[PDB]
Amino acid sequence: GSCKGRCFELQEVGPPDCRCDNLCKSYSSCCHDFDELCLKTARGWECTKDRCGEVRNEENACHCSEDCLSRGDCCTNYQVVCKGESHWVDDDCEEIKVPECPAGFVRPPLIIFSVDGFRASYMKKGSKVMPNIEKLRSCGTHAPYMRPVYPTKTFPNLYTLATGLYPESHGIVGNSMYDPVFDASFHLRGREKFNHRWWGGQPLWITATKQGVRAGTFFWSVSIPHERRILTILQWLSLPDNERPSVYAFYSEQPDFSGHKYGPFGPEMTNPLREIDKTVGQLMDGLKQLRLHRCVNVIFVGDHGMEDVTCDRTEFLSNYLTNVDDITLVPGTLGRIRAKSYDPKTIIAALTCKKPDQHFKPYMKQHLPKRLHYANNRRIEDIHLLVDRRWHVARKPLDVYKKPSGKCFFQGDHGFDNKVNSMQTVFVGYGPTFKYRTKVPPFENIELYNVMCDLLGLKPAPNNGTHGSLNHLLRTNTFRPTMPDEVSRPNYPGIMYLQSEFDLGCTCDSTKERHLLYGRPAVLYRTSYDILYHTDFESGYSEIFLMPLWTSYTISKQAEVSSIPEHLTNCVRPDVRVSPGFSQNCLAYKNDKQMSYGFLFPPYLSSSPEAKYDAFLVTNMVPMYPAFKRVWAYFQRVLVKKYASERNGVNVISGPIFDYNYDGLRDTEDEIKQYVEGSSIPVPTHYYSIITSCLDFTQPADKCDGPLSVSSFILPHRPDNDESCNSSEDESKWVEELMKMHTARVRDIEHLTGLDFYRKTSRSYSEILTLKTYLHTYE
Ligand SMILES: *[C@@H]1O[C@H](CO)[C@@H](O[C@@H]2O[C@H](CO)[C@@H](O[C@@H]3O[C@H](CO[C@H]4O[C@H](CO[C@H]5O[C@H](CO)[C@@H](O)[C@H](O)[C@@H]5O)[C@@H](O)[C@H](O)[C@@H]4O)[C@@H](O)[C@H](O)[C@@H]3O)[C@H](O)[C@H]2NC(C)=O)[C@H](O)[C@H]1NC(C)=O
Ligand SMILES: CN(c1nc(-c2ccc(F)cc2)cs1)c1c(CCCNC(=O)c2ccc3[nH]c(=O)oc3c2)nc2ccc(C3CCN(S(C)(=O)=O)CC3)nn12
Ligand SMILES: [Ca+2]
Ligand SMILES: [Zn+2]
Ligand SMILES: [Zn+2]
Repeated sequence: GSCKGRCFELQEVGPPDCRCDNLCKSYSSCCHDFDELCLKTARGWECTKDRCGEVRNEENACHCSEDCLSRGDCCTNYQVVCKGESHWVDDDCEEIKVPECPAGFVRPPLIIFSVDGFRASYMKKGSKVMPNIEKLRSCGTHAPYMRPVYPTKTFPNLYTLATGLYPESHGIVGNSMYDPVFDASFHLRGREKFNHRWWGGQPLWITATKQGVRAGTFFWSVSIPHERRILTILQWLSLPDNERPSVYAFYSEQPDFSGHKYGPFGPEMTNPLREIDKTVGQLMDGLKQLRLHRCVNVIFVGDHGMEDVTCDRTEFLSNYLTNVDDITLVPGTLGRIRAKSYDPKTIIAALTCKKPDQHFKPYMKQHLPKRLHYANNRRIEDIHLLVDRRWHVARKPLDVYKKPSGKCFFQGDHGFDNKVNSMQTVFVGYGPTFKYRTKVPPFENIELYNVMCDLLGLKPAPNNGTHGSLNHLLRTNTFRPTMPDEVSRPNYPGIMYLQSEFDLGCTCDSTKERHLLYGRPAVLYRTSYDILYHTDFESGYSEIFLMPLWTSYTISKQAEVSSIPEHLTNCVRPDVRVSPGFSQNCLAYKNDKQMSYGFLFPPYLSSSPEAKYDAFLVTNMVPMYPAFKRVWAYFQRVLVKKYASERNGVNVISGPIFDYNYDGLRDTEDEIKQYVEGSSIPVPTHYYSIITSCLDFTQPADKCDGPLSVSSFILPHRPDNDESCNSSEDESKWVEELMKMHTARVRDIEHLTGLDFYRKTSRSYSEILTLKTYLHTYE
């Protein structure tokens, strides 16, 4: 068989027929004439003045004979060089107010141009280096940066872009992985990447296909040059409407490859950036030549950035563990440890706060910051090392390969925590469905799959994006988000019980408007809970979990911090609105030698000696380890008031999270694995707070007319502070840094609590969704 008239065919052939498709050279074979017919290289990829009107030679990679338009095989710059047309980049931008597409185009095509290792800061280079990219950016919709997923590696991020899912959900949790159910390893080298068993979720090309939208093959054999890929995309675009794809992908391994070699700031980086820009120019000139340049939506997107990393900055596990022969380490900009064929508790202890400058931190995966969403997959090893930016971790010195000079082969790497600035990457949308010359706030790459679906008129598969949160990127929104329905209505108990009906072993001697600024959270699961009002705070008290799901209070800029009278030490009061049978009891805490308790509304911030008594109600009490109380006390005593001063008032919503199975979702009763001893009082795995104020800080938090400003955290409820290497010191030296490490989105808290916040504002729901997906990152 021949490839004549079949080069890079889209439709599937059977095993027996010889292949002519994008991947036929990858661990496979093509028709014998595939190279001759489909991989022409003669005379390169650019028309020159001397080639214009050349006699046609069928060996040429592309053609500059005048028949090339009718044959569909011009070089992308043919009309520029030979017919006096301008390069696309030399045309001033004009708003694409409507798609300018041929008849038979049911929708604008989507072309996804992904670049590997493209730091957000490279856009600083400007038209000097990247004129085509600069035009897309300045004339289209762009963000200052896009946040990748952790780990900030290629395959996890590419497949996240494709599926809208966290790595833990789509299954590509690294560039290297071991799956203990397969008992098999995944690597980038070799053929495992082609085995479908690794890839979960539903990538865009499958979503497209299943809904009758035709996809261009997203994948190319490594031997097929970039320029051939661009020409193929353009040729596919000229197919008749019954064969033409609506979505296309081009991927470049640059600037990542050069980034590793020369580091992100090396003078050698200019050249690769120029070459990427040339490739964009080829695509745009090609589209213009097809008159599709005001028809197609283009996304220019990176998977991650690039950090300065040299092998002199390597931590070795063998400086911490005497026996390293019994462990397998996935090394580099992150660490994952498992047994080679060993005790995890011993390993963690041996790796914890051992050296003053220690450039990694060990974790059990369930204790990693929840914002990373990196635990709920069997391919993620229990033991994880978060590596400091600019560093590597390795097993022993001999695993590092140095030149004779001592210098290493690499000066850049990536993979670090996705909060790190050097890991941030790029997003640009250009075309009729994107806004014109519009800057949008930074966002997470998990959100893009929904956008790409909307651009193609596809119903997205279930994913971790928040559908509607990027509506502000698009001219026209086919999807309009709706606020979810409240599932459980609250009770509003009055005074129902006598003091004397309580045997809890405890001893002691406008609310809405000012404390719930954005409406009551909605409970989106089936349960029984009560709204409890007080002078200084409001709560939604769970009769199932015997504590608030949420506690809401406002602290003005002028609010005063007080201390507890000695007599109120150990004070807990029964709540006459809540049944003894649905209350905590103090005996459980007395008998649980490991467990103490804290309060969601702090007595410290009571508005009067009288009101302070409300804070000591059993319904405001939550189980807290002594170690964690050090964190919580400092947050409540010092930080809340600091934030109120700095932000001109703050509204605080705090509560427990239960995630014993570390899936990032609210546990049901049955999934709770720890209770206060001898009681039905469940122990939170985490405690959250959402801190809201006016974006315009000249306005107080309770009188805000415009956009809101939020910061949130999900603190691990740990019986120790081993995570914080300075925790032997005053809380002023370490608690706030701990909190910043555990920063979160409101959305993260919503998943973990089954609550919906901000249901009553003066803001559009679309805008609220962006607020909920916002992540305040620090350091
Ligand atoms: C991020 O977004 C994902 C996708 O929406 C969320 O994951 C889903 O979580 C729900 C609720 O827990 C799951 O729903 C259940 O689905 C049952 C149907 O079976 C389907 O399960 C397979 C599992 O998916 C893969 O992903 C996990 C990830 O760890 C792998 O371990 C698995 O091996 C799979 O490869 C599906 O692929 C398949 O279609 C099955 O039909 C149903 O019977 C239950 O009643 C329940 O509804 C759902 O399975 C999850 N889907 C995916 C793709 O993971 C995830 O919670 C979100 N995370 C956060 C933090 O919000
Ligand atoms: C994952 N992947 C690709 N993804 C896209 C993509 C994703 C989203 C989107 F919106 C548009 C396109 C295109 S190709 C992919 C790749 C590319 C990897 C090449 N680069 C490297 O090897 C690389 C680069 C930099 C690195 N830095 C570093 O440390 O390591 C690096 C490596 N190659 C492949 C091969 C196979 C596949 C699978 C094929 C099967 N399908 S499925 C089951 O859906 O049919 C899944 C994907 N993807 N792939
Ligand atoms: Ca859970
Ligand atoms: Zn990459
Ligand atoms: Zn790389």
